[PDB]
Amino acid sequence: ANRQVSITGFFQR
Amino acid sequence: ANRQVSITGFFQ
Amino acid sequence: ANRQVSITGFFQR
Amino acid sequence: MFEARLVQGSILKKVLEALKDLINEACWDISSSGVNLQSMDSSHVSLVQLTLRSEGFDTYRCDRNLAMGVNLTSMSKILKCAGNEDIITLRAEDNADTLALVFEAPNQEKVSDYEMKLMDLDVEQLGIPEQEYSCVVKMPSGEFARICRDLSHIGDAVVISCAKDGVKFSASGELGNGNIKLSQTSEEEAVTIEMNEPVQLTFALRYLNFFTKATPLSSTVTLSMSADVPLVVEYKIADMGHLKYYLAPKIED
Amino acid sequence: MFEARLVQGSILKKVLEALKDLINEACWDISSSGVNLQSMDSSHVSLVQLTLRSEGFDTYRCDRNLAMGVNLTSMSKILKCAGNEDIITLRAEDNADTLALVFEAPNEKVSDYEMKLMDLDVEQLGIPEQEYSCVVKMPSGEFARICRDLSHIGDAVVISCAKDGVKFSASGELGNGNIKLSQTEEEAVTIEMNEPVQLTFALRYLNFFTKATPLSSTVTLSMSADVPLVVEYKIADMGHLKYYLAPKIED
Amino acid sequence: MFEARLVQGSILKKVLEALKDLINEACWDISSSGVNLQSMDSSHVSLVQLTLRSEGFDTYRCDRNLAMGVNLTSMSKILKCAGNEDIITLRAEDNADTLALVFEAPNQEKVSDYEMKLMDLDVEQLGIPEQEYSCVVKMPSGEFARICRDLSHIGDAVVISCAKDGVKFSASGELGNGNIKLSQTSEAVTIEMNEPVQLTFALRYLNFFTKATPLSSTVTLSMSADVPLVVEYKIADMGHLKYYLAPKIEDEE
Repeated sequence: ANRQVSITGFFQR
Repeated sequence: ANRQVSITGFFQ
Repeated sequence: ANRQVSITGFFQR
Repeated sequence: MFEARLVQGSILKKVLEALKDLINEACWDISSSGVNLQSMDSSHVSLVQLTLRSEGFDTYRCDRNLAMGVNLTSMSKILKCAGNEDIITLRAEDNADTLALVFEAPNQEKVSDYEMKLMDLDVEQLGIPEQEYSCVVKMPSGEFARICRDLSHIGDAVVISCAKDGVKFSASGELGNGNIKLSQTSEEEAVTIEMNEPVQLTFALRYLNFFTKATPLSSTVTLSMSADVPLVVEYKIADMGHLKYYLAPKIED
Repeated sequence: MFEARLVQGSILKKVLEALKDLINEACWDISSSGVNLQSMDSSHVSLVQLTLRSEGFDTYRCDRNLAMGVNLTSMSKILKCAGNEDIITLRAEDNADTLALVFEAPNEKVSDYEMKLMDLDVEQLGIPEQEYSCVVKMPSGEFARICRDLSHIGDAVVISCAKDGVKFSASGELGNGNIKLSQTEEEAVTIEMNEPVQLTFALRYLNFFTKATPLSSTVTLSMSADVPLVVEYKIADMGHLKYYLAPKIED
Repeated sequence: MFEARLVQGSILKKVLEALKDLINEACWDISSSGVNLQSMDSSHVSLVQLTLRSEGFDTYRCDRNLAMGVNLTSMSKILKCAGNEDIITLRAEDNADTLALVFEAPNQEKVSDYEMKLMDLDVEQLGIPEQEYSCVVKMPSGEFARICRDLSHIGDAVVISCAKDGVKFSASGELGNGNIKLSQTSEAVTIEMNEPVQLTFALRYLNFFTKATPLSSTVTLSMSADVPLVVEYKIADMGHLKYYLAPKIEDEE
């Protein structure tokens, strides 16, 4: 709880 | 269907 | 009937 | 000395809400026949014809024939100070350059009186050439209004094609194109068509959309077209008279 | 330690919607008598007097007399997170510089909001208890409409009160107009004229006062020569909300 | 040649009103199974998964598997030209780079036909890792929506703490802080907690997700330590709409 993370960091392309 | 005409041109 | 007056002039503290 | 009493004053309210955005300053011709107003729009692309017969009024009275250059914006604002149920009374003085709007609330414990300043307008008068129309389409005003709003999202202009079976409106733009088709049926929900000659004309949805502000004046609206002439959009004002909008078509260069 | 339980919490919501636009920062005096608030508006042209008696609350409780400098805008925002049916609970700590708003939904959900208080050295005023030549009671909606209507004609309104009835009028670019009310339950208009009066007020402020309309079916107007007009809305069994507006003088 | 008939067209309308503000350009995968759409949002902080099974349609038909790069904004605008009661028909041509939206009004005296221009999109495809969730919360969509709107006035982010008894949302900002607590029933709220969880999300995006509220009476929330929150709305017999939101991490030093 501070910085927003992008879904890419959880879902690979 | 290209240029808008004014009603003046249809009747004065 | 021309200039707005402030309530301070009607009410004292 | 002019004096007219209108019990269904909401009618007057609806009228101004239908003229204000198209016309800034207009002239109201008063006479023993009734009130009348004819004016080109700002853009000089259309003409509005309002007809309020004295019969429709619950008490009419016109001693001297009047011509009131009115600012439809001021008159509109003023008219918004009227309840949709108040009795409205127009009253003028042949000698006074001011019109009076008196609103009486049904209960009658309240009366509003507004004196609106008139103005000298040298408005450019036009004469409509009484003519015949190839096609006349009667349909719910709400349907017509919706059609004009819909296409407005597709493009700026609408091509109204009227054939034997039915009528068609269509447009195109960046996001593709679309068209709506209406066909005759078999009161205020049906669509009737009178085609003597198939017609096709191009109009600006921007103005048609202005005309539709009159929707709350009638359940239905009739469209009258003809090759190379102004489209007529008319809304009847039950027993009072009517409101007609003439839009010049767009021509090809 | 303060703690008040208000079942018809929509009342609190309506109150803040009636002060927020007129007052930025106010002080809420709490005591065993109930909550109270008195503050000049920004413009220093009017004075708001709020009265919430402990009787009206379904559970009041004030150990130490409190003075809460509240930001009515923050409190307003916070209060919009309450359903018009939730049970609201004000609760403070004599030692904490924060007020707590707990909303309990009728049926499994509880919202808790801790609002930061602030030190306000607000300029206090004292109203001179006086008598009024005219007192007009009428539907709050009618009054509200009147003020909205005239606002389209001009900036100020002349309230002329005579024997028979009361009259509001204004004028501007687009001419002028006036509305007349005459005497005739919460649809009726009563007038108490001891002396005909005539005073000029700014519709701008009257229009702020009207944000209180949803608090009462009726509103009473109290005028008198050369003194602030009193606009008051009763808050059924809770107390009331009074707006004092200084008239405009001629130079 | 694709062709689907949807009688409760309002469903399509509601779907676009739920994607348009989160996604500009998306790809619509059509097949005999049904329509499907998966796309990261602009921000690349979330993923939307739409599922419209052919069963739900009152007439489905897909000869060639299609991939329609659609501009959700144009499709949304177009779709607003449909009554909440019209019968909508998607129809495409494997060879034409244009999709067709035909709206039939209940009483069929009016038919709207819109041809929307498609586009070549090389959208960045993602693959969701099928996983298990510590907590699953079912609750009225309206309540969820309200919660997100409320907290939005307090701060930018919301901490969702799920324990045994119930779930808790909370935020903080300039004007202090607050939190809302939901507890299981005994309109209802059900909770499945295998493991207490705590995660931080941006209310800004949760608020976008809620534009889907008119699609279902209820919504389920699925969380788990250090993974995207799942917000899902069922689309009765049609399929569903799932929103995945990446959490906010605590950058340590």
